[PDB]
Amino acid sequence: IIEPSLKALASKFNCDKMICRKCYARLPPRATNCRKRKCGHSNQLRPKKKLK
Amino acid sequence: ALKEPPRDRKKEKNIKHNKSVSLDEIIEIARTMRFKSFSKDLKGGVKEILGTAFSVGCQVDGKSPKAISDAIEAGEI
Amino acid sequence: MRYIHSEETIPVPENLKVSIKSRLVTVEGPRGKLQKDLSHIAVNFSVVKKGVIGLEIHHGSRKDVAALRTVRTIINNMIIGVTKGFKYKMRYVYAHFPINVNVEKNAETGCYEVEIRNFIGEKIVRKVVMAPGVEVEISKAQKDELILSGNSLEAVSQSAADIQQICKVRNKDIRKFLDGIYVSEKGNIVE
Amino acid sequence: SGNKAGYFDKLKGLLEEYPSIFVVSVDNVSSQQMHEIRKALRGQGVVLMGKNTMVRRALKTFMPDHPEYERLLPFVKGNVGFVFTNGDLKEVREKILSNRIKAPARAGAIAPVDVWVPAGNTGMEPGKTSFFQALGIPTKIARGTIEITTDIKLVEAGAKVGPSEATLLNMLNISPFTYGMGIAQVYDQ
RNA sequence: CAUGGAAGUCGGAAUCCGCUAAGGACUGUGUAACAACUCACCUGCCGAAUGUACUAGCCCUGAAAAUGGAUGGCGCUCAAGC
Ligand SMILES: [Mg+2]
Ligand SMILES: [Mg+2]
Ligand SMILES: [Mg+2]
Ligand SMILES: [Mg+2]
Ligand SMILES: [Mg+2]
Ligand SMILES: [Mg+2]
Ligand SMILES: [Mg+2]
Ligand SMILES: [Mg+2]
Ligand SMILES: [Zn+2]
Repeated sequence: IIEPSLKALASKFNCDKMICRKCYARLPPRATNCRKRKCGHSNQLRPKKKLK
Repeated sequence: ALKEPPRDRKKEKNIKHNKSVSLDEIIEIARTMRFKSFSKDLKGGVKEILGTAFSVGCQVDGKSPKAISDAIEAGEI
Repeated sequence: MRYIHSEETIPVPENLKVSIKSRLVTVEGPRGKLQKDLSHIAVNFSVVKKGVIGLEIHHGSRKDVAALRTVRTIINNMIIGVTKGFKYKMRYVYAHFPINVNVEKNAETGCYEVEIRNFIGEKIVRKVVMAPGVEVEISKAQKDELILSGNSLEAVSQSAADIQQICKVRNKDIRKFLDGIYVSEKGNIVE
Repeated sequence: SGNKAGYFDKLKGLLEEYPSIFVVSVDNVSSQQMHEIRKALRGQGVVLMGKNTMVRRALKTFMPDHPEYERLLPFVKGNVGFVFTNGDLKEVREKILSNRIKAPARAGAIAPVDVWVPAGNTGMEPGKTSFFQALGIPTKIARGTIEITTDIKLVEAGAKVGPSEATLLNMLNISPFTYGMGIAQVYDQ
């Protein structure tokens, strides 16, 4: 098992992210536009699917 | 307490909205016990609050509990 | 649209000295000395008052003015580091296989080296060497901590990121395998 | 901003009718504390506070109704209130000073003075001894009651109280904070 | 109303008033049920702007073919481009 606080710390770096719908890039949780140039800085973002 | 007749058992499983009561000084008389526990500038504020407090009962006949309290035309006591 | 005058100010406490020459900044105080080169930015440095440094840009564009605030905080970071230092903390996160580290001392030079063993039960021994001026310690306050401290924020932070980026899980669901070493707190040595 | 209009006429009407105005400096005091003093002083005097009146008292200075209003302009800085009353200065000097509350710590609150627990018997259930062992306090259970044999320093004056100690301060009924009404200088007294 | 138990927060149906500058018969978290906690709303600090929706200029994404290669060539960036 993993201590509850440690599991929260690790999840911040690889679980709470936004995903672009055009180039599958990882984005910050509060982002509004993709940062990559090959997708044209698109603003079609979706949350990262949770584990359940 | 001012409810339609008795609240007989095994009758509250279905809708129990048959609690209509009359709107008169009987409800106003019961307001004197509280006596405006929190300020309210004596029973004058409490009477308006208590009158509209029974909003489910919809007062008596055509008159509505909100209209009586909203219309400041009745005597203080 | 070009802006005529954009200005910022940096206060200087009465403990250290700073000197700028040919856009090369040298900051020296009680805890040491640092240098930074800013020859790639067109900025005019000046002495506003007895203990205040001013900097400004004339007839700049929107893109050029943006760098003005970036320069100010970088120099402020240098002042903080020489009088208060910096301090980072890291934690170990494992489910089954314990992670073993060995922070051996100076290797005939100022550099520290960190050895990481038994990551998710692998036989690699993986080695990272820290930048000079950075000291790595095993904490005694509580279990599973790495403490990094130094004078410059850029060196301390980049070295800490080196350790985090080296412990990676491949060909697995990373939402389930949360193994690794992560940073958890940032602050100064003093207070 | 319907209530905004109601503030303008209310402020100007009440200031002129009462010749005596008293300024009160209340800061970080629980709302219930003002509730009781409002009810206690309900019969005599009305207390009313709002946002700073940058031009609302300055408007009272323009007309010659009170040449002394413009003398009181610079005294307002922030979170300073006014009291409208008709009573004597001496009777209202300490009237609003009642009900000083005992504010507990908030997990890190700076204690102005060193706080000490005198030796004695807590008298509480001995299942809570784990809280004492967190700070490493030497405690002996006597007759089912936790007893502090030797005084242990909690936190130095001016230092942040530990989160466990701050919670521990609640059941011991000891805290460094006492919140009460603040009296500011009024009318160059 | 509901009830081994539901005190805003299983659920069903209503939405008033006191005190105020402001705090909802409440958006969540949470208790067997209370509590505790968050939000909403208002106040203290600062010093002049801020928010949403549309129009069209240059530039960028959309833009994958077979011998080595063509604004005519070199080269050009407050142009030697529009
Ligand atoms: Mg697989
Ligand atoms: Mg093109
Ligand atoms: Mg060509
Ligand atoms: Mg071409
Ligand atoms: Mg030509
Ligand atoms: Mg030209
Ligand atoms: Mg030509
Ligand atoms: Mg031309
Ligand atoms: Zn993208």
